Parts: sequence; C-alpha cells; structure tokens
Amino acid sequence: NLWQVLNKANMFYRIYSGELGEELQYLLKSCCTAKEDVTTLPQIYFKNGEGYDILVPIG
RNA sequence: CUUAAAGAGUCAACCCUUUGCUUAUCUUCCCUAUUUAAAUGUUAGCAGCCGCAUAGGCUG
Repeated sequence: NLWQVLNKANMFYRIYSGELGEELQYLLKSCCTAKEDVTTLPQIYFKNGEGYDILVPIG
C-alpha cells in the first residue's frame, strides 16, 4: 500500500523536499492536514508558571 | 487535580516408560610436657541431766 512505499528509502522526505516534483509536494501536503478531536483522550494539567495548560497527550 | 476520568479473563487437563558405575590402590616416617605448692576460712555446732516444755539452766 502507500504506507510501505512512502516509508522506505526516505521517500516521504524526498516528496517533502520536492526531488520528485513541486506538484507532488502539493499532493503530499493536500493529505498532510491537522484534524482535531479531544474525545476519548487524556486531558491533564501542566503548570506553565502561575497557571496551568490542559495538555492532551497524543503519541 | 497525576496519557486525569473507566473497565470480571475466565474455563479445561494422565508426562510417560525402560534402565549393571563398575574396576585396582603401602599414608609413613620423627619425638623429653616439664618444676613448684599449708587448703585455710574457729571447720564444729556435740554426748547426759535438771526439769511439763521441742521455755530456760547445768555438766565436760
């Protein structure tokens, strides 16, 4: 699948630095998005100096 | 307010059987245990006889 080919011989960094094309850089980055959901995830408090931040640790 | 917050692992059982660790052995020679000295500590608390005494006295 795409997971094997993008992960050997540093192929994801090769598409990321555009040795195989800038329009491919676009295709890669079109899939590289940040989708967010905080349900069923741990939510802890970390001290940031006179206050706390709710950190949601993702692996 | 801690990768916070939350959670039933349950069940079941035939390890079997078999067997030759035998064989032969020099332990061995050696040689100073020597010398003293208070048993003291009263070292015994007896035998009769005068008596109701297992109270108290006397006799040696």
